[PDB]
Amino acid sequence: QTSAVQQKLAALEKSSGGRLGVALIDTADNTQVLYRGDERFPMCGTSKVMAAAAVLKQSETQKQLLNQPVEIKPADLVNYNPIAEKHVNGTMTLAELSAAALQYSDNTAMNKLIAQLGGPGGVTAFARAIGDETFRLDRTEPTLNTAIPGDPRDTTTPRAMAQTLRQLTLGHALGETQRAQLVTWLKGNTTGAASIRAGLPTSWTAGDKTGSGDYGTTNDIAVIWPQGRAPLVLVTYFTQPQQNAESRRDVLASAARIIAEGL
Repeated sequence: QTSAVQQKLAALEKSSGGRLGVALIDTADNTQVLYRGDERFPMCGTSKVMAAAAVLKQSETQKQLLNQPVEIKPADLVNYNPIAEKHVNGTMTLAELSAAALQYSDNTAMNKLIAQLGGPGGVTAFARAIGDETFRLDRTEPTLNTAIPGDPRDTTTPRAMAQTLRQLTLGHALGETQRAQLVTWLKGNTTGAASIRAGLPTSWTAGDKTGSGDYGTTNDIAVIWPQGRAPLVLVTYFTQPQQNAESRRDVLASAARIIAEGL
């Protein structure tokens, strides 16, 4: 019950010293490749996809929701807010907040998405509404990135996130216009060239959302359009034993390369 690809991922994990979780869904045949697919991992920034998607869902019954002005106050600034800091004492729309959270990993923007949903539980509720019984958001930014081993808060499994990402970006979890907007945002991500995409052939295209947290937690979730093939959905989660561990985007790139070579 261990494939050549799973063995390679195990070897990669062993050399890395951490814990690796992978889930691939190949839409050419719906087959899946999992490595620690049912183990929980801290989502970190990858959770921003669920929050933005939940707001997109709300916009389906409110054509003007995404244009609503949201006030940004000095007190709203958290640890990393490259976009929101420019708008302090001004306003940003939910579309701007979604774009900032997804493409720049802006934490103040993520907090506004969470607040629009009524708190972290509002994000979890949306996940449940779309068939994801695993995902859980328990805290806001930046504490949702503590990534403590064994802590179930703000975690999901690779299998669950891959299934959900497929439903959101390729399936019908969102309306057609909303699905297109989410894909456009992911494709425009600025922080993913060293992660999953680094392990793919240059000719391929993709959209992704990275995650970075304590315990050297290094994550990436992507929707990929390989050259001449139906799209793939790939989740790569990685976490380490020490709180101050360094990021390892190279491990995610390696996992993606193994997955690509195994197709």
